[PDB]
Amino acid sequence: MFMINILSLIIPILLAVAFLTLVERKVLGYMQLRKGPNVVGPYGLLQPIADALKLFTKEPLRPATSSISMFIIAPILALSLALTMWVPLPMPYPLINMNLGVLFMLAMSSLAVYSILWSGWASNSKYALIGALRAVAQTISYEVTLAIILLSVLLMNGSYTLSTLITTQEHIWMIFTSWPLAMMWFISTLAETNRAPFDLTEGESELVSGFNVEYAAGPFAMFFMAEYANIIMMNAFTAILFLGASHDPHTPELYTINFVLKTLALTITFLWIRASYPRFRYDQLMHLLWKSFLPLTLALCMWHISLPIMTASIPPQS
Amino acid sequence: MPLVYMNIIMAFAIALAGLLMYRSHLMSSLLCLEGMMLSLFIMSTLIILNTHFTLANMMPIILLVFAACEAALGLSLLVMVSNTYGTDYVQNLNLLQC
Amino acid sequence: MWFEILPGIAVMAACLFIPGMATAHIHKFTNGGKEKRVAHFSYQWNLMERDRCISGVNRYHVTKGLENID
Amino acid sequence: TMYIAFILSTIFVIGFVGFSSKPSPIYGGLGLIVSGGVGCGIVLNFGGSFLGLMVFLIYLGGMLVVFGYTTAMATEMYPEVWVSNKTVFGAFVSGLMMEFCMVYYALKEEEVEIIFKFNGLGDWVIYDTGDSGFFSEEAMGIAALYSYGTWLVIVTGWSLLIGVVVIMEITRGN
Amino acid sequence: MNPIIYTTLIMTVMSGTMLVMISSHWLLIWIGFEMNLLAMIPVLMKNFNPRATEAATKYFLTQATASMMLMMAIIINLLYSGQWTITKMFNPVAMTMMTMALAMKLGLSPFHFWVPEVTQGISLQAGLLLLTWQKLAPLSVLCQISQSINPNLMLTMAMLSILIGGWGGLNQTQLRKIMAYSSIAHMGWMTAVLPYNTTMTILNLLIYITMTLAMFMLLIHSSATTTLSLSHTWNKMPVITSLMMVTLLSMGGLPPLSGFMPKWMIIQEMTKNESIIMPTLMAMTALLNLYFYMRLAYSSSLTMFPSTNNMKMKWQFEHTKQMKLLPTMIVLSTLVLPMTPALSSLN
Amino acid sequence: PGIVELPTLEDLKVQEVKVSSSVLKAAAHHYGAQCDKPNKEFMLCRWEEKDPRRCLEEGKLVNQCALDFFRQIKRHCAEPFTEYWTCIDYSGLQLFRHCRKQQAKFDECVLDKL
Amino acid sequence: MNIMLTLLTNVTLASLLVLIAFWLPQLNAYSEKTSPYECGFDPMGSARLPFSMKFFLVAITFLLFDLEIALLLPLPWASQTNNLKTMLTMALFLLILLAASLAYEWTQKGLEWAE
Amino acid sequence: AGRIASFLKNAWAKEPVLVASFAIGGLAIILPSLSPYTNYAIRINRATPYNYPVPLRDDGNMPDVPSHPQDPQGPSLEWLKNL
Ligand SMILES: CCCCCCCCCCCCCCCCCC(=O)OC[C@H](COP(=O)([O-])OCC[N+](C)(C)C)OC(=O)CCCCCCCCCCCCCCCCC
Ligand SMILES: CCCCCCCCCCCCCCCCCC(=O)OC[C@H](COP(=O)([O-])OCC[N+](C)(C)C)OC(=O)CCCCCCCCCCCCCCCCC
Ligand SMILES: CCCCCCCCCCCCCCCCCC(=O)OC[C@H](COP(=O)([O-])OCC[N+](C)(C)C)OC(=O)CCCCCCCCCCCCCCCCC
Ligand SMILES: CCCCCCCC/C=C/CCCCCCCC(=O)OC[C@H](COP(=O)(O)OCCN)OC(=O)CCCCCCC/C=C/CCCCCCCC
Ligand SMILES: CCCCCCCCCCCCCCCCCC(=O)OC[C@H](COP(=O)(O)OCCN)OC(=O)CCCCCCCCCCCCCCCCC
Repeated sequence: MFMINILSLIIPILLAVAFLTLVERKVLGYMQLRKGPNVVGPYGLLQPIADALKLFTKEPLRPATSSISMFIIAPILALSLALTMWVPLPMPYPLINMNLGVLFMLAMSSLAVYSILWSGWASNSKYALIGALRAVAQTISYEVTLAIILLSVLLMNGSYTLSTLITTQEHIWMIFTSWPLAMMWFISTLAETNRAPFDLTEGESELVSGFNVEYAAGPFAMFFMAEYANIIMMNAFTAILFLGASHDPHTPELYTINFVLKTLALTITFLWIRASYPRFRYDQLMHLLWKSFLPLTLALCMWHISLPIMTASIPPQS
Repeated sequence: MPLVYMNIIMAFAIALAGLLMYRSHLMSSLLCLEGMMLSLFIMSTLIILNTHFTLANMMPIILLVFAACEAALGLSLLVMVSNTYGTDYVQNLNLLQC
Repeated sequence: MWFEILPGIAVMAACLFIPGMATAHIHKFTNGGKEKRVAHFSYQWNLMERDRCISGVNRYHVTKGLENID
Repeated sequence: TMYIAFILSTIFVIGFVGFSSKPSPIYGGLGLIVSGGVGCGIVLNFGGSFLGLMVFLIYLGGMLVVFGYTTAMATEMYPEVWVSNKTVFGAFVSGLMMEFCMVYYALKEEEVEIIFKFNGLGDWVIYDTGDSGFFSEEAMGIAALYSYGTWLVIVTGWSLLIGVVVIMEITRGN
Repeated sequence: MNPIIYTTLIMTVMSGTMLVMISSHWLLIWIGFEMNLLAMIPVLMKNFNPRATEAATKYFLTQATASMMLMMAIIINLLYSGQWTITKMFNPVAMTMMTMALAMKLGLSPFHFWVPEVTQGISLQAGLLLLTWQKLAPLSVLCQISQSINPNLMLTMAMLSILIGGWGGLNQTQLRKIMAYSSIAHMGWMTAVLPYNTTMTILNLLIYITMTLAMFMLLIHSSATTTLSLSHTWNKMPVITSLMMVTLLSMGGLPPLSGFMPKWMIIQEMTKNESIIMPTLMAMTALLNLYFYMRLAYSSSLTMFPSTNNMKMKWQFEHTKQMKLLPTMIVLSTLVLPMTPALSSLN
Repeated sequence: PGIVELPTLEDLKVQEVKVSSSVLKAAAHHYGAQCDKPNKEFMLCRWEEKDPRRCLEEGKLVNQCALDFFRQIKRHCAEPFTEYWTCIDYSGLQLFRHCRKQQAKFDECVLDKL
Repeated sequence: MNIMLTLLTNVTLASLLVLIAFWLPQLNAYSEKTSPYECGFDPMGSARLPFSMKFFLVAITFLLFDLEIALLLPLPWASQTNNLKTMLTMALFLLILLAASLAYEWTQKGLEWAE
Repeated sequence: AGRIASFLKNAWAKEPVLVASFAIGGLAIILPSLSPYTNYAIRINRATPYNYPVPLRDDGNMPDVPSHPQDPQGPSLEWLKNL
């Protein structure tokens, strides 16, 4: 029955990823005064299916200069970690209920970094190497800021358990409590998922497709699926962390509907941002986090350590 | 003593023998140095968790902190050596003799 | 017009409904129609083990009461 | 029993054999990452979830810098892999053979090394029967770093600040 | 390097050593060693050149390896006893690891090569600090754990140190490498007496530190780093050469100078424990150190080497900076033999 | 060295309290208030003797008090108690916060009947 | 156990996708198709040559600050102690020293990329 | 004072992020020492029963130790009840 639950967590996520690709194309089209896909199926509903079939029936090639073992492992690692990030999320009941559900997320994201590095290095091309090193710098900056912000917000919670996050947000929203950390968290999640204005690992204008320039057919589709799954997962985590839905134990479908609606709102906001803004320079991205976010993040961490003590509102440990 | 402790001590010995046997790169020896502290961390936490030494649980964290300080120091020295000689090879550190 | 985006969002939402509802239904199915027991600590785990022992069917969710004490 | 801790310890030793055979810093980092994750698993089984996740996260962050440094400082035309070189393959095979020999001897009989005496039995056997209640002993002991261990915080913070000063000073040049 | 940063790094080195000396916890002792090394690397690299960078790299590698072995010994001891306090170690394997690590830190043979290499790499001030303070800390740890030291291992490493120091110093012609090999030999003497009387170890440490400070400060005053550079000092300041000659005689262990007191006390103390072959071999091997000290004394003071023509301008000018406590170090390193029974105060 | 002494299986026998954790948690405050004295005696014995074998009779008395308390509840307030612990048993964490009405009914029943 | 099964399932699904990708389609390989990509012309050098990193100091500072945040992570449990004043003092001490490190590097120009 | 005002106005026009950071940090350092609820937080932490309250052996000379949990003697959490 647990295997059935694993399948029920995996397959709908992949389907949601395909239709997120469709939704992004259509949303960008309408924000750019176009229409987007509306020919392949009714309102372009079969477009993700057509693209997936085409990619997995096209020929994948291994470059003559590539290191084949880590050329293959990198998409496997990316997609496996993308599917793994979903197991501790409470919707409202996690598939795997972890005592430290947040540190697991941080560790698995830090591991999922290395798929980009190894795919860029194993490809043995200059554009791939440049994309890999852009990933290195991006991870430096966003990682330090993300860890401090998570520490502060979960300090308002009492523990690292996401069900406890639901219980904490029973009455109001953590975004009402801590909106500055919410803004910096949203920007950091953009940088972490490599979304515009921070899509520097795969920057088409500067690098020809960045780190996955040498990838074709199926192995490219795996990177695409992993990236979009990470987008949805990070928005789901943000919704759980800052926009806490009401939970009724006898009818848990209401929490699921609220959670899905909030997640979709955040994902569509990601697409909106991509349509609206230019692209950063990765040195300016590093200088943004360290010279702007890190001081405010440290000050807010001090503030959110002191605030429960000075007001006698320290959360319960369990 | 369980076989787990034997394996952890064996990993430490392997990482120590790796450090003491340079090949060409200074970076590989630094990685061997980082493995030794990882094995030390694992051994210490296995010993502490088994014995319920509650106040000693913070010791592996301090161990990690000073591992980080050592790694930072080694990387700084490596960049200086590479700036001087063009490569991180240990054969270039031969100006001084015994 | 802009409402032609909605069917794709509807499909994506329907896909995101499946995991949570499926997990809730499977939790209730394998725990006798009740919430799956959360055991974050040794005390809660020991309570679950004692419930398994007293049930007589090697299942913690089979709850026994006054009709069982007498 | 399931020997999960023993299997994980063996994988830990294998990763150490890899990065100590030292193919090239890319694959050395790969082996070190594998060993870090496997050690996280070992200590998760033994009880310390925070310690496992923390060491895994710290080594994931540390090896990210090592990749960027070996791309810049420690790279050559044809990076060496385990089968690419005779010395690297020889050392890797020697380490694997030594691990296999010691594992086999320990499983077949209570192996006393020339250094320590080891008994081949249950890692589950060595565990303790007692339990805590409504708190994690590991979490409380780690959180005692701020109530207790004021001296440790002071020396650690001083060391980190001086470490920043040192790395800035070493790389000054001129 | 900024003067403020330099003095804060010196204070951090001293703080690490003091933490090692005052701690009662093995973790805190390890932390002190780590802090000392971390703040000590930039001091070696203070004057940037490839030789300084190489010396700092070699010193870092050796000290990191030694600290790793020390922590392994600490953890092994904790495994078999559950004790974090620094006392007699409860495992012979842990004790052997600890002895190897502390010997590698001190430069006892066969862990000595880094000593001449690093000392030649770094400047005179950095070498002075290195020898003095970085011998000061591990010896305190060894004195604390002396009652579990393996006499065979300790005495083997001590005799190896004495022999290696004598021979290397015989070959060397650079002043810093001469000082390094002399340091190796003196560490040999101290650790030879260590398993019998830590008081005699401390006495030898103090006398060695005084003689080394006087010698290094005389070299700094004369700005001489080679034999031939030091051969010009008689034509600029003949007093410094004479003081250096008396200090060299003291270091060689000639009576009635202060260098005879540690050798005398150590020979006596080891003889009390029915050791005769070891003190006799140690006393005979010091003749090598005396030989290369005397070779250095011939070039600088007892003979007048040729000089150059710009020495006249050097005559016209005067030395500006004043060494702190140089006269006191000169006197203490040569004339305190009649004050020997104060080692009881040292006790 | 010596041979450990173990109580026989005959004197380890006692009437077990075969209710579930939800049932126990529902009647936990009233149980702690009513059967305080035997439990405190047993806990003092356990902490002073530091030996399971030296406090077996106190354990028997603890079980006897628990059974008497539950029989007394079963004789008077069986239905409100069943509703209350049925409400508690649903929660995965067994929360008191979600069953305040049933708790109120049970507290009213035991305040009047007992 | 369940987490191991989940990891195995994810890895197996990804590996099956790779296997289908590399074995289902028709393959035609020749030396020109598999050559490295550099916008239509041949690469002058090699992609394995050293690649200068202009932010080498920020990486070392990242290592140190990463372990600072490792120290800071157990704060949620530290707030349950009776020694609230000591806990608050030490937490603020660590954060202030982290801020001091950032300020020192910023003013000494450690955050500026090499030219 | 005028120099202080000029410096603050310049910083607020050039580095509002740094001005906000220092203001938040300074308030975080200072406010807990002035808040009357720090002692309440300490008391709430002390009032949490993590482990079992082992009873004392009655010597007959313990008038402040209750014989029953519901006896008037012993600590009271009525302050926390209305808080
Ligand atoms: C049957 C499966 C066979 C294959 C298994 C393969 C496993 C490989 C990884 C080994 C290490 C992780 C598992 C350790 C054993 C179980 C630990 C355990 O009990 O955890 C419970 C704990 C429970 O969480 P907790 O912290 O809440 O626990 C306390 C609460 N109680 C006690 C009530 C449960 O799980 C975790 O904490 C999750 C941590 C997962 C850490 C994973 C680290 C390694 C990641 C490797 C990623 C590889 C990706 C794929 C790469 C492919 C490349 C080609
Ligand atoms: C400087 C400005 C700072 C602004 C900080 C606040 C930013 C808020 C950003 C919200 C983004 C929402 C994205 C997802 C949208 C989901 C829509 C949805 O399902 O809504 C139905 C949902 C209902 O589903 P629900 O169950 O999740 O909502 C209640 C959730 N509980 C009670 C569990 C916390 O929300 C509502 O209908 C009410 C929302 C507010 C709930 C909090 C209590 C009331 C607070 C009132 C005072 C507000 C003061 C500030 C107002 C002005 C701010 C500028
Ligand atoms: C969406 C993500 C997952 C994707 C999974 C797969 C999606 C696609 C499913 C339908 C595929 C239909 C077959 C396409 C095969 C490639 C076509 C091709 O190469 O044609 C040229 C070649 C032409 O061969 P030829 O012999 O004429 O050519 C000789 C070579 N030249 C060109 C030089 C003259 O076609 C074949 O070789 C035909 C092989 C058999 C085709 C049918 C077998 C596959 C059946 C698939 C059923 C589904 C289950 C199994 C597949 C995996 C999924 C679980
Ligand atoms: C805690 C710091 C003191 C530690 C001293 C260690 C030895 C010295 C080594 C340096 C470490 C500290 C260096 C930090 C200051 C160096 C940077 C500097 O010089 O300027 C600071 C810079 C000033 O800007 P300008 O110089 O004008 O440059 C802009 C030009 N347009 O900004 C600062 O002042 C930041 C200083 C540190 C920020 C934190 C302030 C700490 C105040 C809180 C009290 C700390 C008490 C510690 C106990 C805490 C108890 C809760
Ligand atoms: C407790 C700390 C002890 C050490 C302190 C050393 C400080 C001075 C270091 C520099 C070298 C010695 C001084 C040489 C002259 C320097 C230039 C000069 O003209 O100095 C004038 C100075 C006048 O003395 P003044 O400074 O007024 O005395 C202290 C007042 N608070 O003239 C003098 O001070 C000259 C006399 C100096 C004191 C004699 C030397 C040290 C005596 C130590 C006695 C114990 C013996 C063992 C010593 C072991 C090593 C310390």
